Amino acid sequence: MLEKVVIANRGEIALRILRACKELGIKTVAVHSTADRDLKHVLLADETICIGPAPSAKSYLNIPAIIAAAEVTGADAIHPGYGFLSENADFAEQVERSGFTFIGPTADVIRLMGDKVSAIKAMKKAGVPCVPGSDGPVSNDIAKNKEIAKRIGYPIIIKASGMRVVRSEDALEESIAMTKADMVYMEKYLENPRHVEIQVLADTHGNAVYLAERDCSMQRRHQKVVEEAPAPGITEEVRRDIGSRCANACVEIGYRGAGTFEFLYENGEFYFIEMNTRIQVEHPVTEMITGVDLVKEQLRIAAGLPISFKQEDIKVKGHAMECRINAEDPKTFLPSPGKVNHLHSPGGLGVRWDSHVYGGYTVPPHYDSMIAKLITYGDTREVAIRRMQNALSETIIDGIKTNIPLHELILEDENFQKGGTNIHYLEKKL
Amino acid sequence: MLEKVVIANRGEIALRILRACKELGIKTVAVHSTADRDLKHVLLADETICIGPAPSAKSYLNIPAIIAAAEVTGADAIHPGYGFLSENADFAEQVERSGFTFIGPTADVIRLMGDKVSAIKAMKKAGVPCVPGSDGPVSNDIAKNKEIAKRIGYPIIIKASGMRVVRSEDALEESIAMTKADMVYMEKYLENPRHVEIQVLADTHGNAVYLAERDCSMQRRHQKVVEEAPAPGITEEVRRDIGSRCANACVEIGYRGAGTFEFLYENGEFYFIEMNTRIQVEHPVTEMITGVDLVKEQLRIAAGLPISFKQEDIKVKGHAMECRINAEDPKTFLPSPGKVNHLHSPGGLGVRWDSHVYGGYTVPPHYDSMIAKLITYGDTREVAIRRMQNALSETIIDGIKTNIPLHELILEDENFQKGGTNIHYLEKKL
Ligand SMILES: Nc1ncnc2c1ncn2[C@@H]1O[C@H](COP(=O)(O)OP(=O)(O)O)[C@@H](O)[C@H]1O
Ligand SMILES: Nc1ncnc2c1ncn2[C@@H]1O[C@H](COP(=O)(O)OP(=O)(O)O)[C@@H](O)[C@H]1O
Repeated sequence: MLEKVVIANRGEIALRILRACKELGIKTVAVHSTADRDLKHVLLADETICIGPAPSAKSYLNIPAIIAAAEVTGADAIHPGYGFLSENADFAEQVERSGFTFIGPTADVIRLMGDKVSAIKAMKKAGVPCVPGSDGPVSNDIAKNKEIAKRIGYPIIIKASGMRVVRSEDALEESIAMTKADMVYMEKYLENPRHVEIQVLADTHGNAVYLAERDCSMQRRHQKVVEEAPAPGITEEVRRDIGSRCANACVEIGYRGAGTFEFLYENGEFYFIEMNTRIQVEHPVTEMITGVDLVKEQLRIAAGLPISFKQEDIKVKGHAMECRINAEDPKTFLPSPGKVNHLHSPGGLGVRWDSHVYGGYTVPPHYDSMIAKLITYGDTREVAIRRMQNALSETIIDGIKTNIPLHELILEDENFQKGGTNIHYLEKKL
Repeated sequence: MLEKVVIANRGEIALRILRACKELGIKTVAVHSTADRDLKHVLLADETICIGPAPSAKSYLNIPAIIAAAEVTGADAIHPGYGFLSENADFAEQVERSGFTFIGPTADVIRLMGDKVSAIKAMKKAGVPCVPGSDGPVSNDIAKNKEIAKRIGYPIIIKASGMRVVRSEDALEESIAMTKADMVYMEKYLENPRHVEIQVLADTHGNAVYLAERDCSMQRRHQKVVEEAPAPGITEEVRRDIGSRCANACVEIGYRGAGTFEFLYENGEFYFIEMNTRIQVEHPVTEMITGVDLVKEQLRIAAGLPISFKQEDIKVKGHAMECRINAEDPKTFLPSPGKVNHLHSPGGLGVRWDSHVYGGYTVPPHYDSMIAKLITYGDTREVAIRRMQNALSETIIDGIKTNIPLHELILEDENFQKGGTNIHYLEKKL
């Protein structure tokens, strides 16, 4: 089975993966750039290998260096985390071709869902509901493109298969032509949707389960800020419908490992936009409400084992929230690298802290600005929110700026308190 | 209802109580000694009052100063935490007589269960199983005392109603006489029992529930070191039997609030030794396996509300462990006050940290040596243990000594791994 795993990532998710490995008795190899020698998980790892200089291009995106690390350590598998190479099919392909297990789906499936048009085709075949659209690429025969847009209904949106709006017909031709500058398709533009996403696991034993959903509508510049689970307004009946369509889609496409079907959710209907073929940042809210350890399931599935429970075993209990704590100015969102002189992290009942940051740690400039994920749980959404407010008020990060004040403004917002705000709400508020 | 609570305690439990209050929207008054100005919960409290100098006698045990604090702030209630005045019936009596709600049972009931002989009588009446004993005080008519010991069966143990062994008859008279030097009783001496204790809540609406049990057998000098829940070997049938006898005992005696029935557990049988009429240090392991917030229930019950669930609503899930992290030498157990230069606390899935300690905090000499409670949860006892081992390995407390190495030796012990070690096991190992 799996005895040694290369953690092909950094920061909090690398620590998250190390903790799972260690619980399973799996040896760890931390590959790291020169700037990340002092990462917590590196310092805890059984073996360490420096795979390149600070810039991502020359380290965490360095495919031959990472594979070479697995080779020299005699590792069995490589966990890509999220970001970086986790949805890079060329990397997955090279990892498997080199004799190692990729902790993720097969390369073919990454490619399939990595292309918007082919992704949508597969979902459509599987019976997962999709945004009404061209169902395939557009030409630039304009008469035909105008017919289709008319069918779909304005406003429509032109989109790269690998993003421009049209609110009227006279704008369509040039709207399309210029968007190409690579293939393009068009679909309905949904103006006030929420972001609701279903977590799944599928194994090599023909099993696939769904683990409720998360609402990730609080976003800025298409970057998630606060996530929660379950999604408000969603009943168990709706959950079982959309959920079950997602699990069967996993089977049809031969999915393997953890993944997420992301939807735009509007007036009661789900509309597919993306499958993330990897673990996601916000996975912990789902863990809190289901009792599943998603990274541990990733490792088991990669080793050949079955998912460790059945669909009927999972029952949503309570509610959970996650605030992404970033080292950035809370107003300008300019990054704020530098030394954390003191960290005081919060705790108590229903509080979870996922972070690689520690007193004396220096947040570098080279990567993203995430320093911690603060996650709370309660019997009710209301309790999870109050618990989050209190945990944030206790949290002290000294020496750099953080977006904690932004989280505090979100949590006390009367519309957020009610729940169900849409994906444009945060940008408007600001 | 309750709008303002005086937290008549310090350290971690004072922080625990503040967090519950704040979740409920209840205003807080932190009473503190001169040495505790810099306690985390003091720094978070809505109001602060210095009730005296460093020594316990002149601060946290100062009844008129604490009551005076409730008076000047117009507080509604006083939460005694554990230790200090929490089982002092004169304090409870004075608090109620002064117009404030005591968050705890009535004074009469504290007195009842504060005396070993009357406690045992009440349990016996309620049908809670007790150690075979004299059922009342001994005289020093020696012929009669010898008859009773013979009935009970040696070895027996002579005990103060407010502790000497006898293994044979010829030692009994002088064993008794000298133990008085205050009333005395005698009961069976159990040589290899475990410490297993049942958590209850009882409200002012005639309800009483049991929340499974905890095993606290890992002890040194009668001080608990590691606690877990549920207790290994205990089936749901046994749990419901002993549990239900405990809840009905609450009703018979008119119990109010949180409490614990402690038993010595041997060859399948429970034997009552003490009711703690207060919240206990180790309450969080029960929270992790039941989903109940015990301090929040204490506050609700004190305000007049019903317990917020029914017995049929509680179902034990998973397993939880707690290590009491103390500032002391791990070998000599000599206290280790002084400045914590850096704290790095652990986290991730299934890890809970209850501590008032922070980087730059100075642990004082005047009180106990507890600085944190590290609590883990898992689907199985095995997962909880491994999670605890990993969390301890991540924990860094710099500038003072701690008993973390003791916890690490306990957790890796093959007998502990199996489970069910008795109350003498740790002292022997050392
Ligand atoms: N049909 C649609 N209606 C409205 N907005 C859309 C639609 N399709 C995509 N979008 C916008 O584009 C975003 C996706 O952009 P993209 O860069 O592909 O991110 P991701 O990789 O998360 O899909 C969505 O969050 C949404 O705001
Ligand atoms: N019948 C008994 N057999 C063996 N040990 C006993 C018995 N009764 C009491 N003890 C010992 O005395 C301890 C209780 O001492 P005490 O100072 O009263 O602490 P507590 O307040 O927790 O009861 C028990 O943990 C146990 O070790």
